[PDB]
Amino acid sequence: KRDEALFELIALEEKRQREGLELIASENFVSKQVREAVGSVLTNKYAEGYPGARYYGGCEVIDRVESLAIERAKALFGAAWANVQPHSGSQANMAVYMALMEPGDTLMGMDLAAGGHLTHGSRVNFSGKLYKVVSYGVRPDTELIDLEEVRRLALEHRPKVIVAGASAYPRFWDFKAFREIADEVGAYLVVDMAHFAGLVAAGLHPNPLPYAHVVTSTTHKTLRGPRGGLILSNDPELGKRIDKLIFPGIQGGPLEHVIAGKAVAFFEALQPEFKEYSRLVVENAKRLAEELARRGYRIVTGGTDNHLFLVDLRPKGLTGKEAEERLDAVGITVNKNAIPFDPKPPRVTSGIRIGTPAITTRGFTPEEMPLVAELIDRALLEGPSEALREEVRRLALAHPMP
Amino acid sequence: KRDEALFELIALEEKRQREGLELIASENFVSKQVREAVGSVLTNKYAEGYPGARYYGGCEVIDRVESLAIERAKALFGAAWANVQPHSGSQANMAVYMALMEPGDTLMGMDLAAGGHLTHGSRVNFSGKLYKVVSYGVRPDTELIDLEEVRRLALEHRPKVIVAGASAYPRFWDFKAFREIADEVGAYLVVDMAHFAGLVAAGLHPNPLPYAHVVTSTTHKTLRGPRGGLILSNDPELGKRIDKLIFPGIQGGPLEHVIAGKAVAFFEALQPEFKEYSRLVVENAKRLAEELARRGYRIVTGGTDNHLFLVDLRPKGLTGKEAEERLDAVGITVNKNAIPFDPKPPRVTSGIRIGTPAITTRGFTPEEMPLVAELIDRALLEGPSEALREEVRRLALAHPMP
Repeated sequence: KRDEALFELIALEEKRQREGLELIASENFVSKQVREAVGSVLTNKYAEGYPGARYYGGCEVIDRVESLAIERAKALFGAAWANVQPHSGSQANMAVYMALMEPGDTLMGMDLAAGGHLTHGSRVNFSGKLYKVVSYGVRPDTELIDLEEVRRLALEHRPKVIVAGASAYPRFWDFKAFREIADEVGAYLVVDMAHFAGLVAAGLHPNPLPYAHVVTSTTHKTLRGPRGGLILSNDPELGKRIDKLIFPGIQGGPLEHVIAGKAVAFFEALQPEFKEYSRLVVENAKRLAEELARRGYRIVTGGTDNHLFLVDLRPKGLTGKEAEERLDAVGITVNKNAIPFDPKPPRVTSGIRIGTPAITTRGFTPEEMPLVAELIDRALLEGPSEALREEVRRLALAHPMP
Repeated sequence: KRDEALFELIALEEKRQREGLELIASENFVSKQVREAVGSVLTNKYAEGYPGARYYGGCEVIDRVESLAIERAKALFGAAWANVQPHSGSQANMAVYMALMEPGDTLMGMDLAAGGHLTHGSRVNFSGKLYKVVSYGVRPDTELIDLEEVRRLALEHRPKVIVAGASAYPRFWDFKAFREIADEVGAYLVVDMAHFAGLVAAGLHPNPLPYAHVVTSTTHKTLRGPRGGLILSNDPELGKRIDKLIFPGIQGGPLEHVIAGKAVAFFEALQPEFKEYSRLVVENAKRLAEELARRGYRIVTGGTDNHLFLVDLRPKGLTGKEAEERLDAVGITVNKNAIPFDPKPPRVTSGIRIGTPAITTRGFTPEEMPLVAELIDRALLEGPSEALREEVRRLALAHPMP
């Protein structure tokens, strides 16, 4: 019997995605072929271990699939080693941490409020429970990272691992300087590029590979691949260590169907069209931030060098939570986001984060940004209304989905 | 541009799957509809949090999907709470351990050599790295667990958590006795039913729900669902604590397309036809074990109560490694497995584990087991040959895949 109830819900989700403007910076739309690989029969095989060295037999074909994913990732980012088995960006980070540190060791990451990710030291996350955390933020004036403050904290606290990368920082990172700092205290530099991995692949963001000891990322988000994790490094000896922490350390059987999707995504990212897409992502972001600033909205750091930006809603008397609900009401999805030195708690926040990867995949162009800016503005000042919901629907329906 | 190279491999794996006999106990073949859900657009949504309390907007449909998987899991297993977000059986176990213990605490699990799983205390796994481990096994004379030995160890070591369940144990578990031992020393009882979850759902195996504090499982294996984890309990208060460990504790965004596939798998398991399939799984295992015994092999414990059984190859002078290779050469996949107090090292062993869930899904019935038993015996005694490989291929092809 077909589970009609379940598939009807899936059909409702396809409609919502099609009829709305997804502006959540960590979302994107995967291609049909990525979905074909993920929904393949590769899910029927337990391939514990690594190519050429599996626990069980019958993996001759799976080994070639995983290997291709491995080699493509290396070629894409210019790495000497890769591990494509992490179930998620969180499991990727978990494995690296456990391979380089012992519980109790000091880990240094970006403050969640300043833009860091949950896995960079939050007390409610495994990162802050097992390790002693030290956090760096941004300057109160420019809202940019101050490398001398980072250096100071590093010399004072002497972390075993320093993490660069974030989920809500709109500017470029100086990986060379971060490595220098790490070298001064004998720490490992781990760069979590999950957010900007796609921009690095396209050459539109500084590559961390030559400076970091280890690099982690998701395969989804700007890279536009299936939901999952990835780990890279220019040091294969360190790589062997980390392979052990993924398996048998923290995971069991890998999701080979997903890994086949990663191979496909790396294949797509290697095509000239991917660079053109990424360029538009950035152009769309800058232009959208600009159109919103022209309307009286304050953009954190004043702009962006990447795919996302943060809007400070304090001047407009709106909490991030309220903005998110009003926009969601008309088919515009974002997520409330704490801003640097946010007076309000994390459950409320004072701002919202916006990203363009998703709508750029749907063919939105910089010339359309003024229209998107208008709808967002109206939704925040005038609140939700049927006519506004319709205007959003028509705009979205005019752009196809992959 | 289609990734031809990758898709050519997928087609080769499908062929491999069609033309062989899969006897690895942890394997199965998912339905087309399970794959359709896993390959859906639900992968595009970021949905950190739980239904009604998410960290992003636009989750209204996703919440219905996840609630549906949760409610069907509760109805299927007779539970008060469920968490459907674990990426795998391993992350399900990790979340529970971290919710109940602090690093340094003592965990009691089944010795790997006796049938336990890597996550039940292995030194190379997070379980044996974060916690102190005490293991229990089987008796050399009964080849079964000794509840008196378990109790003695529990009183002597006072573990904070005792895990029941294993990956290669062919007999029923006395969950009541385990809970008594756990209460006597003040420990939590965790039952990992990953291997036999399908049988529990079909009511052919004692249900651990009323006796354990928490139950973990995989959604694949006997349950025949997509690869992923699951957590259940009769205690909602304990559940709430565990929900926090899954997120923001150890995971980030959930794989909602996989959760949809889980909901589908639960729907399939709630149908009477699933009880018939499971009944056949057990009859096939019992019958196959008898046919092999009749041909000169000894069955550990003398038989089986579930979907798997261990073959003692000593009567024929073979090691599990040799048997593994000879069988793999004619298209029959099994895995070596140590027998109780094996006279051979762990990388060699004197036995193999065999499971029928996969071939049963392919339509094999008890009357055909004698034939399967003959092919296995010929392969082990005559060794690989083209004529035998062809006979396996044809038999396999005569039994379609879902």
